[PDB]
Amino acid sequence: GAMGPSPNWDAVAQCESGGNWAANTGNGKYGGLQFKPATWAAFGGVGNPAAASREQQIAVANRVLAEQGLDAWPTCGAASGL
Repeated sequence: GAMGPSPNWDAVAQCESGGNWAANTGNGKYGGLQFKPATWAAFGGVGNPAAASREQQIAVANRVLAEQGLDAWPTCGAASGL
């Protein structure tokens, strides 16, 4: 660190998906967050993060951090920004 870099929800999508918010890789993962479908089942399991825009997803994802834990995501986590 030097000064303090601003939190980046978009960059964290390129940390968990490393490509697309839709995650068109078929890894059973949605909202560019490598977040297990069995976990998303808490919010219905529905393709909500597949249809929800980047920022719309980050909103549901922000609450889903409390649902499963911040620890569910690796070193990458826009909740802290890094």
